[PDB]
Amino acid sequence: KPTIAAVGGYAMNNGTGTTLYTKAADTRRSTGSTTKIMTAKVVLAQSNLNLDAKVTIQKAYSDYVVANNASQAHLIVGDKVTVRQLLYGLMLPAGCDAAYALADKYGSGSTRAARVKSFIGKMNTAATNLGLHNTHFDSFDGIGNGANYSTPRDLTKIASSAMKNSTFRTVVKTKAYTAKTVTKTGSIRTMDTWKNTNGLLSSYSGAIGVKTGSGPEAKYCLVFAATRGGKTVIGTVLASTSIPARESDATKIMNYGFAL
Repeated sequence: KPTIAAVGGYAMNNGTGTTLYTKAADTRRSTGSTTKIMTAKVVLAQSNLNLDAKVTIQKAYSDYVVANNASQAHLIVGDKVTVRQLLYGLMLPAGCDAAYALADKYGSGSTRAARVKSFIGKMNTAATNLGLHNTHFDSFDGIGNGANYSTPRDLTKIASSAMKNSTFRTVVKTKAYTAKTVTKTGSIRTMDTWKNTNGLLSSYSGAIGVKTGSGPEAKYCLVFAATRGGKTVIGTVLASTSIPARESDATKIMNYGFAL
């Protein structure tokens, strides 16, 4: 068994559900941005899901990332961005503005505030449907909250569930994506290229997911997945000490998991 800096860790064979590694796997901790995995999952499971549907970037999304010093996809106010593009903006450059956009889009309600509340409700309903007992969401992006938490095991189960969707799989294994959006005047804008924050995609052979996360309370987190020898290991590390540390943690856990 490898030693990891993360205070929370879990990994399983995604195909069989068999546990490969544990470290306070059922201890509740802050998720940081890894909560976005649930946002993606809820969006992709919407009955009225239309990946080509366009969303107008609201001033609110921009003001939000600023007010919360949140990571962003740099979506431009006024631009018309598709749900697909938003999913890439959400999962690759850790776009909290993209997360807000998706929550506003798929939440039910007559105001942004109402739809955001509704969307977070759908996230919690999703957790409940998965049979989770140690996860609660109070945000669509993991932005600060004692009421926003999960566990290495719960997050891994959420990720596994999300990975059942081919679109989610395609998005999370994408290293780079350049969104061509539609401006206020109708022209096509080539946004600056988005790079997946998940360094494993290039450093770990066979890596296929899933999503990074960070926060003042959550520290450095990472939900990871990889396939080697026809075996897929999926797991989560919570509260590692740094970005390099969380990547080594994940690399060690997967290596261990494939050697078991």
